[PDB]
Order: sequence, then structure tokens, then C-alpha cells
Amino acid sequence: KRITTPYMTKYERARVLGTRALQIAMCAPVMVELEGETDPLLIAMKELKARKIPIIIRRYLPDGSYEDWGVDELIIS
Amino acid sequence: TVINNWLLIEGHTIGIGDSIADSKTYQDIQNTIKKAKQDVIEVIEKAHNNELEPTPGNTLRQTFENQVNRILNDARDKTGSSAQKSLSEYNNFKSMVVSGAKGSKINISQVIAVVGQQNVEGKRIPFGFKHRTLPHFIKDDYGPESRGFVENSYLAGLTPTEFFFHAMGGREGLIDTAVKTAETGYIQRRLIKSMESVMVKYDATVRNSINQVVQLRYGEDGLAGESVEFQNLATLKPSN
Amino acid sequence: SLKQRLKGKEGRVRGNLMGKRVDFSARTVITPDPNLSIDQVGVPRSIAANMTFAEIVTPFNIDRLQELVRRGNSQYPGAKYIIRDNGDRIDLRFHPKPSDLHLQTGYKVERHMCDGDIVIFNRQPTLHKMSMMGHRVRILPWSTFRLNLSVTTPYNADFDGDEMNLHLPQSLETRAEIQELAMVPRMIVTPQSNRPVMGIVQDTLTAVRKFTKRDVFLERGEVMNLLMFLSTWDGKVPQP
Amino acid sequence: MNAPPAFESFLLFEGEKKITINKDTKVPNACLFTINKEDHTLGNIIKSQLLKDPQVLFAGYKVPHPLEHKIIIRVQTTPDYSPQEAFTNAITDLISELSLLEERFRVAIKDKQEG
Amino acid sequence: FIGKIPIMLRSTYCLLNGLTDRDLCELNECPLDPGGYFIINGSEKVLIAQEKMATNTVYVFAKKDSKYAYTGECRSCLENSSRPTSTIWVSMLARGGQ
Amino acid sequence: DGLKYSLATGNWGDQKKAHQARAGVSQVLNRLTFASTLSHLRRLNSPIGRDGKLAKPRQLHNTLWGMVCPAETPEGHAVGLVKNLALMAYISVGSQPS
Amino acid sequence: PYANQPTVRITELTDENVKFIIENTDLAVANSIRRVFIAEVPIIAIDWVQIDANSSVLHDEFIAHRLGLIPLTSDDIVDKLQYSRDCTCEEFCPECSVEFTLDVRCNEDQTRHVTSRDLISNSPRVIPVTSDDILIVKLRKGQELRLRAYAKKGFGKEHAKWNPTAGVAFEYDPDNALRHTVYPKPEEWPKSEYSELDEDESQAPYDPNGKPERFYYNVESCGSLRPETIVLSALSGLKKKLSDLQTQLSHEIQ
Amino acid sequence: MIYICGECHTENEIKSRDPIRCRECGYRIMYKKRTKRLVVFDAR
Amino acid sequence: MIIPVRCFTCGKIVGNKWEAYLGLLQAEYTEGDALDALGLKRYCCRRMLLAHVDLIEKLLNYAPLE
Amino acid sequence: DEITPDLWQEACWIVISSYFDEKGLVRQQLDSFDE
Amino acid sequence: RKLRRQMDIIVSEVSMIRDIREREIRIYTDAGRICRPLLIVEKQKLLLKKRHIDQLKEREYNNYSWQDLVASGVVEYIDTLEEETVMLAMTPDDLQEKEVAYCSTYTHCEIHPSMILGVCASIIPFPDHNQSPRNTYQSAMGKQAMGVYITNFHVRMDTLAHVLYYPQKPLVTTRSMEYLRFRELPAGINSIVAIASYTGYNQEDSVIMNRSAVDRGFFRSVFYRSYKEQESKKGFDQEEVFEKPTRETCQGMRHAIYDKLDDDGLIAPGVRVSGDDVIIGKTVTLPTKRDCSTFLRTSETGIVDQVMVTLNQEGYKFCKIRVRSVRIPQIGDKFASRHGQKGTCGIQYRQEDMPFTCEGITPDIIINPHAIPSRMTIGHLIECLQGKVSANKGEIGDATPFNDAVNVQKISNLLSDYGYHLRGNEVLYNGFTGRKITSQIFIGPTYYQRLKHMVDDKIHSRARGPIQILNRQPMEGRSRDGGLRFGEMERDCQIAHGAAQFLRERLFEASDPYQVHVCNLCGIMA
RNA sequence: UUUUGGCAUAGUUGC
Ligand SMILES: [Mg+2]
Ligand SMILES: [Zn+2]
Ligand SMILES: [Zn+2]
Ligand SMILES: [Zn+2]
Ligand SMILES: [Zn+2]
Repeated sequence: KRITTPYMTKYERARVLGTRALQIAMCAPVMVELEGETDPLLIAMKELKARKIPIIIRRYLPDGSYEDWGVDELIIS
Repeated sequence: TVINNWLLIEGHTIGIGDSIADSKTYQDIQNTIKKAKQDVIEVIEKAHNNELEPTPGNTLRQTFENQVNRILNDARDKTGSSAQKSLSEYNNFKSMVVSGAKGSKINISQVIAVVGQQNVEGKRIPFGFKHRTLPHFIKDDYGPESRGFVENSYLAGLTPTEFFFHAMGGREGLIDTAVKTAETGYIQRRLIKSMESVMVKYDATVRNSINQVVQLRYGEDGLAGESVEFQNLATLKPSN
Repeated sequence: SLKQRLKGKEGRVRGNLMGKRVDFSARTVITPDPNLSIDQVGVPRSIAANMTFAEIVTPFNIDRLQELVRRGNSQYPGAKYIIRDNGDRIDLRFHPKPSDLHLQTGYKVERHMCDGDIVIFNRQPTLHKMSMMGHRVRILPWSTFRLNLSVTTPYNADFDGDEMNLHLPQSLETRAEIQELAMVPRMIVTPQSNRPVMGIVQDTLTAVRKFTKRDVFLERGEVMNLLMFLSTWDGKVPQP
Repeated sequence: MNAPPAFESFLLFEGEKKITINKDTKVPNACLFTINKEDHTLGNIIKSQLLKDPQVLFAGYKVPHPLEHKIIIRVQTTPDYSPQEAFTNAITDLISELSLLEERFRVAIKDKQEG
Repeated sequence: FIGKIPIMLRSTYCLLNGLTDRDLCELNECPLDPGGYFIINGSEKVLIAQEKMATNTVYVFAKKDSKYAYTGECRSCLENSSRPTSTIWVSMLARGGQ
Repeated sequence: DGLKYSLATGNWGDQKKAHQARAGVSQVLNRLTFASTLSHLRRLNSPIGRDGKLAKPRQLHNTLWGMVCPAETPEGHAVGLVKNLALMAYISVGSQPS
Repeated sequence: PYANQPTVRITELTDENVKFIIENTDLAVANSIRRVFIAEVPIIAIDWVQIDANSSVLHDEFIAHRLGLIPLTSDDIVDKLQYSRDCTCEEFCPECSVEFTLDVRCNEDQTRHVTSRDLISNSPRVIPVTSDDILIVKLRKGQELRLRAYAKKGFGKEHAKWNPTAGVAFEYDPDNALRHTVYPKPEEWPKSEYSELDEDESQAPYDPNGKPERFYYNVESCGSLRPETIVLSALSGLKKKLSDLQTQLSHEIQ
Repeated sequence: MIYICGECHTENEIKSRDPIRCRECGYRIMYKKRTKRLVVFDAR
Repeated sequence: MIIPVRCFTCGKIVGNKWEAYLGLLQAEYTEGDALDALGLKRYCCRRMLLAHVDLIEKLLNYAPLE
Repeated sequence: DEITPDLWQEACWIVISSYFDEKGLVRQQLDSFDE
Repeated sequence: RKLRRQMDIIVSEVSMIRDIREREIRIYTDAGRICRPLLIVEKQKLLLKKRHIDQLKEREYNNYSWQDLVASGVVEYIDTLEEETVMLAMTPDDLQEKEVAYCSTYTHCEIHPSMILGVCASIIPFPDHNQSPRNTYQSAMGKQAMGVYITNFHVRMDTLAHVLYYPQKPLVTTRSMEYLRFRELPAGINSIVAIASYTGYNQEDSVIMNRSAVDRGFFRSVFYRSYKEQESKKGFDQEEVFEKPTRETCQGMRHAIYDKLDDDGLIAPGVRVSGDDVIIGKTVTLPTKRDCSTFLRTSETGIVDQVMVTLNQEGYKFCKIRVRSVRIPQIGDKFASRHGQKGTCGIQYRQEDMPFTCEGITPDIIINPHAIPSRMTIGHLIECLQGKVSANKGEIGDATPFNDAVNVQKISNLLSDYGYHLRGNEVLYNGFTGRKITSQIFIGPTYYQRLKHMVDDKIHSRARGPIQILNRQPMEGRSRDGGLRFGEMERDCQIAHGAAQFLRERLFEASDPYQVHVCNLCGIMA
């Protein structure tokens, strides 16, 4: 019963990468096989390409309802 | 990087030789100016003898002003065209104009041939003195140089009256720049403060802060302005 | 009066809520630099040594941030502060205490801004999206903001004395936001008129007009020199 | 204020290598020589001498930034002749040329003074 | 005594009046200095010449920020005395309003 | 003090009624280069007033031939309101008509 | 695959300039030689001005800057001198610097001219080249200038005071045979002094097989070095640079 | 504590407590004497 | 202020020619003839002696503060 | 008798030099203050 | 008019205007009227004769001056009101000579049209060949130019002063400059400038400069700043005393050093000072004591040039300390021709790197070619050509505006005599490779002015520091420091970006974060 | 042993 677009908006990509990079900077577990990657932003981008980011986007429709999309569920542009 | 490094081998300049036309071109420009002045005198003589008739919708002053204005405009653009034809391929003004990097063809014509009519509030130079633009003219003189048509190019240098009228012309440029800067932001801040809260909601409708439908889809199509582009409908114009 | 305190351009709601002075901002004169990518901005060493960014200590960067803490403020690149987990702040230009220089995961080091940092770059008046854009910091040894020439026309800037402002995002989430939304390569096409906002400009535009003429011929050494500056070159010299 | 010292355009600071070699993976038998604290003085002359070699398929140089002091010289060679060998041979050729030029300039000075 | 008047430099009452360039150098005053300014608390102050409409002269204008077709202003002022200038207008009422 | 204050601050009129006083008449002399000093000493200021709103004064008028400089005026919100005298222009000092 | 055999011909040799022609050379070597004339020939110039008393009208940095620009006779001493940064001393010993002393008191009423004649060296081989003399500053009655300064070995790349050349004229292809420059109207251009065309031609006929060669030089010395010494030291310095680069390259390859 | 009178150029040792005035001309502008520290400029 | 030591463009010594230049001008030389007599052929060098304004002579009118 | 056009260029600037020798550039301020 | 021209009962400044059409004779005598001298014309002849010119040639040792010219009834002052009743000749040489008649009744004749210009516009060479907005821009920039502002600058102590090391009178000059004393106090240097595209740092109205020239003092300048301060006595509320604050006796100080000062609390002249060092040690008594000593500005640095001590109007001791700072041209400093060609120094190249002619001349400055065409500052090019002719000929060129004895053809013919291309172009060689540049570069001397706006006086940055006392936000004080206003324009620009996190970070986190406690039931801050 | 600050005006100037 999802009516929103299946594509990650640029704003969704921005906020997801920001929050996940902050989490990685706080010693969060990393859900991708990194190799000498130190910058949290690059690790977050690698996770996003691997679709391994464990975040759910809650998109609020303009009637108080909402839809919860897994990051893996959405089409990465 | 590549073009800037090749330009060290090529190199590009601008000099006096790029603003110089051959003697034949100067003679042609002077003949054009003499013809324009002579026919302006003809129009003045027709007006003084009540032979000039007003056009429909315009008074006699407006008719005379339109005639002399179109005369001087065609003279100016003819002189500019002739100067443009005189340009060599090595001429750096032409190189910078055809590339679109800087300047315009009007700038070349002004530098080489004729700076042209100087205008204040969209009219020729007004009679500040008693029926005169300056103390150096006679009263009721509507000739080109009297009312502020400068005929020398920037290369040739302007005469005192021509220089003063050109300063008068540029003063409006400075002032309207100032008032544009005065109105910078004001229209923009009024527009944004009216519209800043309008957003594309997740149902793809366009709504404001109070969540009222402004457009059912953004731009009436739901498409962003970034990735749209001009095309031609192939079936509109062709006949049956 | 209280009514005067809130009304007007310099009121509390229009002078201190909609706009206000901000920390971590620098300003200086801009100068050209064709050797920088369009997403790069030259930064003076003093501005970089004065402005800081909070880097969270991780086991990956523990050694690097420990070295920066050892350097301190006197030496660039270094750090200003250590913010421990408790929130207490250790200054590095006054404290030689080695116990205070211990770092552990969760600590934040306000390191000096270094190369590759993302910065929002702005020219007032701000008239559209491209008047504030994200750039990558490049430390160069002089007292001006060096810019690529192509990014002048979105900012509507010229190096006749223009100053420009540089804001440093202080958080990873804001840094990622500027990376993914406001970087100038993403701002190439404006949605105002669905076209590029920046193109090729004065010298390189004139020079590429002259370069792509039919009769431009380059010998072997010249092309071998030019291909050095081509970053995307695959390394194969084309057949002449 | 931010003006760099005048000496740091020809002086190597501590732990800076004068010249560094890196193979170019895009093309076989191609190398990049990054020489620090040099300028067009050595770049152009070494490029010209390398172009005189018949076995050098490509020889070019660039200063990455004028405010910085580096020259990156890309040298690609035929498969039977290394770029390092070509670089060394080019420098030896230039040294021999300048030594010969010193000798002949001294002879010319002596002739003009005697004359 | 009634007060102290500031003195424009190099005027007829400044001490540098009619002094040769040598004496100006002895007083450490630049002979090329044009003067024409006052020294107030050590700061060099210059009075900018203020433009204003001429007085005692009839000027007929045509206002349309009002109900008059025309208006003859005359900023009459006394000669050398009584600086407050009395401005009289004589207007013709507009015939459009009726 | 009364002159001094008015020359120190450039507020002209009654000191206590400085709310409605004309400001900026007296300015600190601009000593950056000799040309700037001379230009500042030969300067005319045209206030806005009620009359400036009737007819636009910013534009260069024909009568300004030979009296003020045709091309010299600060940019921004001062174009045409601040002028400089022509070289040989001289302002009448006044005399008695008797 | 090897070096050219360059040939020299000296056309003119005065005590202030040398004019010569190099044939059988590529353009890059000639240009680098000119570049090394300008910016890589070491000379001795004043640095480290310590002012004890300066009551002149010119401030202290002005006097120090003027002293730095005075050329000093460094014909034969500069080669055996060392850069001060490399020497092992207090930065001023006789093996890396030459002391200078100026002490001028203007007592007479007449204007006293502080010239380069008033610079006393502690080494006779190094003096101001004019010793009319270069005016440093004019003093009034009661004014005094008194200072001491040294003179270090440096080259023009670091600062222009160490540039020995007063303008290095350099030319090649005087008739434009190679068409490295394209005159829009070749008739309008004056013939170079090395041109070989008659007074009916404007350019030599175009040569497709041509290559730059026969480079004409005119190296004018400011005075600190003889012009022949400038050229010889230039070639020696460029050879030294290339040999050092070969040493570092051999170390890197090893 | 030596100053130099602006007019007659007299060296006057003036304490920090007393008013400043030339002890042989009465002039009231005094300039400090040049420092005896060590001052050095590179001649660049 | 005072004659520069070097020519700004080419670096030729010019500071040792101001007094000689003025002396030649007192000998009724055209300025071109004076510069030619002093041996300044490049117009870069000639510009400096031709356009120099000697203000130090004017600055020496003021008595020193000693 | 009268100034010929070839000599007029010298004559007019002689007149202007005399004007500025007599008056100077700040006659406005000084004359107003003296009055 | 007879009485006025004879300096009879009517004085010169009295103006008589006859409105013939309205039958009025208005005589004006009051002050405030503007006028100018015009030569009187009678029967199409100047009343000025060769005898007057001969008398004026011996203006010295004859006591014949301008006032005798006015008294002779040859020149009279005409005001702008009387100009309406005047038929004026532009130049006597042609405008009143017999020909096909335009006007046979001339009442006056201009002395020289160039006198319409002011002071700052009269230093423009060839202003009648420029676009008028650039004449205006130069009329401002000449006000802003560095130079020797006065010959007694040594004794003066002004708050800001800029003095150029080696100013030069222009090689191309106007006649009117003779009377502005510009020849005695010039503001600028003649610069060998080549109008050429090059490595790319001159683009977009910027400038490449010759580093070796700057090393030779080219446009080197000195910047004097003077700090004043006074010790006061306000009853017995407190008392300020000049003395070096000791670390023990005053409980308020800063981390800056206090040993630079002498025993009298003043720094001696000839001592280097950074942007935080103390120069006037002043201690205010505490009803121990506190300090209110003054420091240099945060960005500034220099050597104490001069320190004067004297008594103010109240008899209180007070001193003024001049601080010398030597400014060398660098990247960012503004330069301008006398034609509105404003531009900053893009980069500095050594002499070997600059391009050079066949005779070893490297330009001091390179400007972009594209600064000319939209500008149409052809006067700049004519100045460069005339300056080249002047420097070769050894004669200060003339650039009076409305002069027909000089034009570009005559200048080019003169230049061709000296073995140069008649249009000023030259064959320049690439300084890097030594190759001839394909196109021939326009090069020659031109007068340039260093404007006072240096980069070091306009560079500042902030991380955190002196917030406001009321708004708790950054503020300006003690320097340019205090952050930049993130105005409404920037706010909406970031709203258009959709950068909500960065907008919040700018406006809340990194300007004035705060947190309060509010009751849940009511809404007032508890 | 770790500070720091006048507020509101008016003028001038840069883009
Ligand atoms: Mg600008
Ligand atoms: Zn030693
Ligand atoms: Zn005394
Ligand atoms: Zn020279
Ligand atoms: Zn509550």
C-alpha cells in the first residue's frame, strides 16, 4: 500500500549519508567490507552502493499518514 | 587547462592596430555622415516651411523627432556595418566578438566609426538653456550635433560639446544602475516571503505551510526544471 | 522602545533571527586560478589555520589526530581544542600537559581546516541557488581566495576587488548535505532556464574559438606538451 | 602575511625527495617523474632532449601549479627501452652538451680578447 | 571677550597668511598645502558647499501633487540680516476639480 | 563650543534641535593623496529636500557646463548629488547692491 | 639520440655586455640558458642590514632596501664563497659573507650625499661596482646615518637583487622563416638588427623543414660580474643542476 | 626617560610624575628618543 | 621620493645617474640627448630618469627632529 | 597684431597659468571665509 | 557691461542678464552664484591681443597678472544665468573665422574647453577617447590612489596614511596637471604594461605582475597608522596613569607581552610589534588597580616609527604613537590605470617567467585583452602608444583632451621613426619555452596607480570569540572579526537548496545555541 | 591561577 516514488530523493540520499557517516564516526558497526577506508563519508557511500545501510526512511504524506521504506527497498540514483 | 596552455603558444592581445580602419573606410564613413547631416537639414527645412505633415497618432514634434531619429539610426548602423566589413581576420576586436568572449559589434562600430546618438530619458539632448542645449549653439537648432549626435569615434576623440553630451548620456547609465541596486532584493524578498513555504509533498502535489493544494503536480507535469530541454513537435506545422 | 526593537531591518526578528552573524566564516578578496578544478577553492594558510572542524576520534584516525594534537595551533595543520566525552574543553595553544593530550574513541578534535574540506562559498547579493555553492578546500600560499574562472559567472563575480565569503560546515551530516546537494558540479545546470549556468569564459573562450579553426596545426612536441594537461587522457597519442 | 618565503622555491625541506618515479598503469612502458623544487628550466630542456631520442614514444612535462614547485614529466618509450634509462641518457646528453658549450665559449672568449 | 572663532587655514587671519615657502617649511607646514580647512580638536574639517534654491526670485512651476495647475514660489529672504527666509506661494487652482 | 561642535560633528542648526538639523556639512578632510584633498576641498553637496523630489537632480544638466565637472561623482546612492567644481569655476563671494 | 654539437661565435665583447650567437642547438637549451642568466647565476648582494642610527628623512626599511640593490664586485670571490644557510657559524664568518660599514654624519650646512663610495668593505675584492656612485640618501645638517650590513651569496631566483643581468636580449629566426610569428601586415615591421633580407622583402620565404637555431644573445651585466663571467657561471650552474638531478635519480632507481 | 623637544631639539630627562615641557624653550611637544634595542632588516 | 637604484623592468643601475642627468640638463641638453649621453637605450630605463620626481630635495627643507 | 591660430595654443595656456598663479584652487573657501 | 569690464562702480562678480523677450534686466550681486572667466569677443575678434600674451610671459618681474587682464576688459566672469544670454565660441582659431556662416555674432570665447573638467577628471589622459562611465570611475579611483599626499607627512600624525616609495610624474600628462601640483606630488608609477592573454591569472579584470620588479621596489609602499591615547583624572572616581602594568599589581591584563614598553608605559620608536603587542601601558586605579592599555589591531604589524608626548587642551599628558608598516605588492592588491581599468594582482612571476621582447624588456604588468572591448577605453591604448613615443623621444607627452595637433596617426608616425611597429605592437617571446608568441603583443609604458585597498587590510576569519552582550551572537569590535551576517538572502538561498540541516547549523548551532526550561502545562519559560 | 566589552548615530568608501 505504498504510493510514494520508489526512488531515493536527493534529499533522502543527503540525509541518509550524513546520518550514517556520523554513526560510523561514532564507532558504529559497518555493514560492508571496507579496505583501508577511514573517512566516514566514503564508508557510508560504499554502504549505500552495497545497499547495506540499516536505516528506514519515514516519508510523511500531507495528511498525517506515513510510509516506511527500507534503504534497500528504494532505487538508488 | 589545455586551451590556456595552448594560448601561450598562440597568444592573444588587443591594440591600436585593431581599432584602425583603412583610409577608404574612413572616407566612406565620412561620406555617410555628410549625407545624413544633409538630409537632416532637408527635414529641418521641410519642417520650417510647414511642408512636413504629421503622421497619424503623432504631433509634428513627434513626427520630426521620429524622422531624424530613424535617419541617424540608419546612418549609425550603416557606418558600423561598413567598419565591420573593413575588419581583417587577424583583428582582435573581431576575434573577441565572434567568440562571444567580450564586447559586441556595436562596440566595434563605436570604437572605429561613430559613437552615435546620445539620449537622455529616451530622447535627444533637451534644451537646458533658453531653447539651447549649450551656449555654443544658436536658438532653435535641431541639427544632429546641436541635439547630441556625436559623430567621432572613440579613436578620433570627441569634441567638447560631443564629450559633454556623452557624459550626460552615461550619467543615466550610472543612475539607473544605482536604482537597480536600490531595487535589488526588494522584489525578490517580497516574492520569496510570499512563496518560501511552498513545497512538493510526498504525494507529488505542491502545497504551502498550511497544506493547501497549489498545484496537483509541479509545473502541471510533475517534472523538475533541471532535466527538461527544447525539442520540436514534428506534427504541428506540416500540412495534411 | 520595545516596538522599535523588533520592527525594521535591524530588529530582533529580521536582524537577529532571519539573518545573523555566524561563527566559522571567513571573507577575503577573490583572484583567478585556472589551475584549480571548478569544485576547488584556494584558501589562504592563515584562514585555514584560524578556522577549525570537529573530527570525532575513531580507531582509524587516532594516530593522525594524536599527531595533530601534538602539533597544536602554532604549527599548521594542527588543532585548537579537544572536546572530551564529558564535554570539558582542553585548549592546545596554552596546555603542554601530556596527560591532557591523550585521545580515545568518542573524543572530538577541532582540527585546522585542511585540504579537501567541503566549504560553502558565497558572494553577496545572493540571488539564486548558484550564488552559494560547495567547494573543496585547496591550501595555497597567499592571502586571497583563488577560484576557477568558470565559476565566476554563476556568482556574477569579477576580480576587480570583489570579496567573497566562505562558511565551513562543522558537522558530518551538514558536510554530507553540502556534498550531495550544493557542490558546484551538481549546480552546472540551473532550473531557472533549464540550461547551464556556467560556460567557458573570456580568455579560454577566445582561445578555443581560435584553436578549433580549420587551419590550426600542431607539431609533435606541442601536442605532447598539451596532452600533459588533459586529466582524462587514456595515454594513447592519436594518429595525426 | 601569507607570503611564502622566497627560499622555498629551490630548497628541499626535511624529508622531501628531490625526484620520485611512478609507473603509469594506463600504458605499458610509461613513467611519471615528479621533481620537486624545480621549474621550466629543467622541465623544458629535459623534454626537448627526450624528444630528440628516437625510442621515446612520448615525452611531456607540466608544472601542476605555478605557486607550487613541482614538475611532472611523463615519459613513454618503446617496449625494449625503459623510461628511466631514457631519462638518464637525456640528462647525460645535456651535461655533455653544456660541457662542450663551456669549452667552446671559453675558446671564443680567449680569441676575442686576444683579437 | 565673547568667544573664539575657528580660523580657516591660510586665510587672511591664519598665521600662514602671505608667508613664503621657506617660512612655511620652518613651521613644518607644506607649501603645497592649499589650506581652506579648519582644525577642530586636531582634526582637519572641510565645509562642503551646500547647494540650495536661489532666493528673492519668482519661480513658476506646475505641481500635480496638489490641486493647483500652477504655483509661483518666491523664497524671499532679507539681505545680510534675519536668516529665516519667508516662502510665499501664489497658486492657480486647477479647473479639473469642480 | 557652539561653532566648534557644529564643525566637529557636521550637524548644523540648534544643537538641542539636532533631530531636524542638516547633517554632513563639515567632513574630516580626506588626506590620502593630494588630488583627493583638492577634490574634497572643491566639493558641492546637493541635499535631497522637498524640491529634489519634484524634479530629478541626479541627472547631469546642461547648465552644469563649465561650472562643475561633467564626469566626477561617487557611485552608489550619491550619483549626481555630490559634485566637484570645474577648474576655472569661481563662486561669487557677494557684495552690496547700493 | 644524443646531444647537438653547439657552436659559439662572439660578435661583441665590452666590459658591460657580451653579444654572441649559438648555432646547432634546440630552442629549449637556449631558452634555459637565458633563464639561467637571469635567475640562477649566484652573486654577492647586501642582506642583513643592521641600523645603529638613522635620522635621515627615509625610514629604515627604505634605506635597507636601497642598500640591497647596490651591486657588488663579485667576479672571482663568489665561486669559493658558500651560501650562509649552509655555513657552520653564527651566519656571518668570512667564508659565507662580507661585512660592510656605513657611518655618515652631515655637519656642514650643504646637502650631504650618501653614495656607494661611503660603503666601506672589510674585503677589498668586494666593493660597490661604481667604486658616478650610486646615491643612497641625502642628509641635512644635523642628520646621521650609521649602520653595518653584510653581503651573502644568492641568485636571482630568490630575490632580484642577486640578478646579475641588466636585460638579456634573446632572439632567433630574425627573418621569421619558421613563421613562429604571423605578421598580419609583414611590410610594417622593422627589420631586426640580425636580419639578412634586402629592402624589398619583409619575411624570408617559409621553410617547412626548418627548426630553431642560430640564437642571438646580448647579455648586459649590471656590473657585479663581467658578462663573460655571467655566461660561464651560468653554464656551470646549469650543468651542476643537471648533474645533481642525475645523482638523485640514480639514488632513486637504485 | 629622555625626550627630545619638538622645537629646539633639547634632550630632557623627564620623570613619569612631572608635567612635560622643554627645560630651555618652554615648548610642549616632546618626542621619544630612538630605541637602543637591536634592530635588523633583511635588505629584500 | 629619491631616484631608484635599479631600473624596475630590466634591473640596470640608474641611481648613479640622477645628478649627472640634472647636470646635463643644466648644460642645455634636450632630455633625449641627456638620456642618450648617459647611455640609456631601452625605453624602460629612459622612463625612470625621464619621469622621476625628486621629493627628497623638498623633504630636506624641514629641520630634523635630531 | 592679433593672436594667430598657430600661436593660440600657447597663448591660451599662458592665460590659464596666469589665472592659477593669481587665484589658486581654493579661492572659494578662502574668499568666503574672509568675507 | 562697460562699467563692469573697466572695474568701475560695478564689481566683476556682479552679473547682468537681459531677457529681451520678457523685457527684464536682472542684476545679481549676492553670494553663492557660480561663474567662470570667458574671453570677450567684439566684431568676431578677440579683445585678447599678442601684447597681453607678451606681458603675461613676463608674469614675474613685471607685476602684470590675471587681475590686470580682468581690469583691461579682455576677460570677464560670466555666471550660468547670464550664459543664457551669451553666444559663446568654442575656440577662436576656427569658430569665428569667415566661412559659410553658422553664427556671425559671438559675444564670448572659451579659454580652453578642457577647463570644464574638475580636479580628479583632469588627470585623465585622452578622456575624450573613453567611455564616460570610465571617466567617472577614474575620477573616484584617483581619489583612492596611493601617493605622497603631502610633503610634510613626516611631522603629521594622521590615523591612516599611505606613502608610495617611488612615485613618478606621468610620461603622458595633461596641461592642467601643471596647476594641480600633480607634477610635484604624483600618485602612481609609469609601468611597462603588455596587453596580452597569458597563463590565465590576468583574466576577468585581474593583473599579472613582474615579481622581480616588485623586488626592485616597484609599487612598494609604506602604511602609517597612529594611535593616540590620554590619561585622565575624573575627580576621585579613578585615575589613569601611563606605566607598564606589572603582573602582580593589576588584577586585569591580557596574555600579550608588556616588556616592549619602557618605564613610562610607552613603547620606544624602532621596535617591531605584532597585532596584539602593547604600545601604551595605561593603568586605571581601582577604588590595586586595573589596566586599560591599548594594543595594535589584531591583523596589523609593523615598527614603531615615532612617539610624541604632549599635553592636551586640559593640560593632561597624552601621547600619539605612529606605527610604520611596509606594504609590498602581493596577490590581491588593487591597481588601476587612469581609465577605470580596475584590477587585482592575480599572480606574480619572476623576470625569466615573464614574456620578453627581442631587446630583453619584460612587462612590469600584464592585463587581459578582454578588459578593453566592452569598456571601450581607447584612451588607455592611446596613452600606451604616446608613452612609448615619449620614453623613446625623451619628452613628456601631451594628452590634453580637445587638442587637434595630436592624433593616433601622428603618434604612430613618430613611433615608426624609432624602429618600432607604428601601432605599438611587438614580437614577444614566451618566457617559459622561449618560443615566439604567434600574435604580436601591444606593449608600452602606462601610468598605473596602487589603490589603498590592500588584501591584508580586508582579510579576516573567525572560529569563535567576542560575542555580543545582548544578542549573544558574534559582533565586530577590535577588528573585522566577528563573523559575517548570514542574511535573509543566504537563508532563502539555502532554502532553495533544500539544505535544512546546514541552514539550521548556520542559524542555530554555529551562531548562538541556547536551551531553556518551559513548563508543559503553561507555555512560559519556567 | 586563562581573559575580552561601550550602545545608538552621522559621514565617507568597496563590490
Ligand atoms: Mg566587481
Ligand atoms: Zn659562515
Ligand atoms: Zn626645546
Ligand atoms: Zn631598464
Ligand atoms: Zn508551568
